[PDB]
Amino acid sequence: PSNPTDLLAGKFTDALSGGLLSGGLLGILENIPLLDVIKSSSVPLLNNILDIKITDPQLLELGLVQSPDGHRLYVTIPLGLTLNVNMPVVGSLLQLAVKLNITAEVLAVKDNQGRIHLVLGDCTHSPGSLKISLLNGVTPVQSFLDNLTGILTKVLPELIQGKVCPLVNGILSGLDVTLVHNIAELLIHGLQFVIK
Ligand code: NA
Ligand code: NA
Ligand code: NA
Ligand code: NA
Ligand code: NA
Ligand code: NA
Ligand code: NA
Ligand code: NA
Ligand code: NA
Ligand code: NA
Ligand code: NA
Repeated sequence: PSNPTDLLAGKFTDALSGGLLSGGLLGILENIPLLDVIKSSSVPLLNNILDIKITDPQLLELGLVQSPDGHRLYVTIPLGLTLNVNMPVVGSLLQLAVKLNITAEVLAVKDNQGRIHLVLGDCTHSPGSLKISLLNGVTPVQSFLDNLTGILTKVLPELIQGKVCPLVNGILSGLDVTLVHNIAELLIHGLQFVIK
């Protein structure tokens, strides 16, 4: 397998992605109170929205890049989900496919007792990775309900990142101490291991 550090990236992305699902990521996404965050010239639109249900939450394969000085990792956490908008004037259940990436920077740091840990630094959604598309068959939608997509663009990334970033932090603190130690030693000495 040499060089065995080649495997660390995959192990890290496995443990993190596993941690996310073990920690209830999908249900957490499903239970965001989107229509209430949005409620509490839009009053018409908003008044014609019976409810919103979030279904088919998805975690995609994680991306990982190591910084050029070797001290930091950047994890790309790609998410998908479907918004089910009950809006009767529309004639049908309105479905929106959502995509969003969260970027989490991972750092190594030693504690007051000398123990080394992986910790979350910056954590925030990736500019321009939010995608909201109305599911209408093989024919795309143009200029229908742009206001709804606009409000969603304003609220949805922030809700999602406010749920996902704390979850990532907790997972980091609970990782396998052996994996933590090996990766953190690499990071703290600025040593490259993630293959681009
Ligand atoms: Na090896
Ligand atoms: Na690796
Ligand atoms: Na390597
Ligand atoms: Na894998
Ligand atoms: Na749901
Ligand atoms: Na599902
Ligand atoms: Na750098
Ligand atoms: Na309606
Ligand atoms: Na639809
Ligand atoms: Na951001
Ligand atoms: Na995207």
